[PDB]
Amino acid sequence: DLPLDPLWEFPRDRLVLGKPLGEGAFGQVVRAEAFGMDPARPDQASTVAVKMLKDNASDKDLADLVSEMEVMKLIGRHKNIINLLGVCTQEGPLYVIVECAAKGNLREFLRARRPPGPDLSPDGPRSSEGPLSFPVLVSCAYQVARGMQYLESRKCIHRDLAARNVLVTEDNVMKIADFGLARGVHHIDYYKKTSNGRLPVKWMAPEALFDEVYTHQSDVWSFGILLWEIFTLGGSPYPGIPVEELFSLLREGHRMDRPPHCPPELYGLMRECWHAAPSQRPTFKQLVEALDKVLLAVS
Ligand SMILES: */C=C(/F)C(=O)Nc1cccc(C)c1Nc1ncc(OCc2c(Cl)c(OC)cc(OC)c2Cl)cn1
Repeated sequence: DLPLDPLWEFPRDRLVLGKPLGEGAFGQVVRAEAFGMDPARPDQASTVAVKMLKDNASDKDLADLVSEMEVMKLIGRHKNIINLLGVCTQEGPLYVIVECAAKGNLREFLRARRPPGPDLSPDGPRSSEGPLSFPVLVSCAYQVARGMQYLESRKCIHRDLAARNVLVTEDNVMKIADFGLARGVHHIDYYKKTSNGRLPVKWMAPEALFDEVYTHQSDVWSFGILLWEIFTLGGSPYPGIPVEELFSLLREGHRMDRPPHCPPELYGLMRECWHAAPSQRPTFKQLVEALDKVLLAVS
């Protein structure tokens, strides 16, 4: 019953569905092979991610997916976001086809690449050199800021910006994920813990958590938390603090400590991002420039 949009429509028979990547309120995601995503090379294979509805989805579920699809159409393409590739709306189930990042999300990317602990026996000339270096960590932060700046310019507020919502390509390019999700901000279970132990309330700006107010400056707060995640190499924010305690600590103006092996320049940016007044936090344009200066000084 959905209208045809020839600009984005992709023949569903050119998809070969593969391994499920995840399922939830937002639909289910399946890895797939696509043939001829580039119309110039009709028989060329590529690996993509496909969002679709679940089993006994309701009419609301379909509306939510159609909405996310249209939002992704509207926002357009950028290097540092997960981009819309095509859609399947005709003669069959609704598919939304997007880019698939090979290396997973940034949190797991970092946690899997923490430096060798002294418990490992030295072997060869690089025994203490881990996969992650400071300039690459800074580059990760810079790329996310660039993506958010783009999303900002298209009037998009993410509302959950976190390392888990940043994906990493085969070339270590950062791509912001799920930026067009309806997130039900008027019915958030602040005590909710995910299957992997995440407490999403720990990324919310105070004005969002306490006043249900979101601006781009709310995302800047979240970016500050994400900065902290990066330079703890995928650590969980507010260590050992449960949600009830988080509430009172935030009301008292509590902020996270400077992490180990983190230069003052970057903790400085974190603390700026967590300034109480939204207007006293940097803009994403300012964050891009600030991080670019560090990047150029160390590259
Ligand atoms: C396809 C390979 F790269 C792959 O299997 N990648 C992979 C493997 C494990 C874990 C992750 C996170 C992962 N990457 C990955 N990349 C993209 C992706 O797409 C999800 C998705 C969808 Cl379906 C939509 O549809 C609207 C929007 C969106 O955003 C925007 C994202 Cl991120 C899932 N996983």
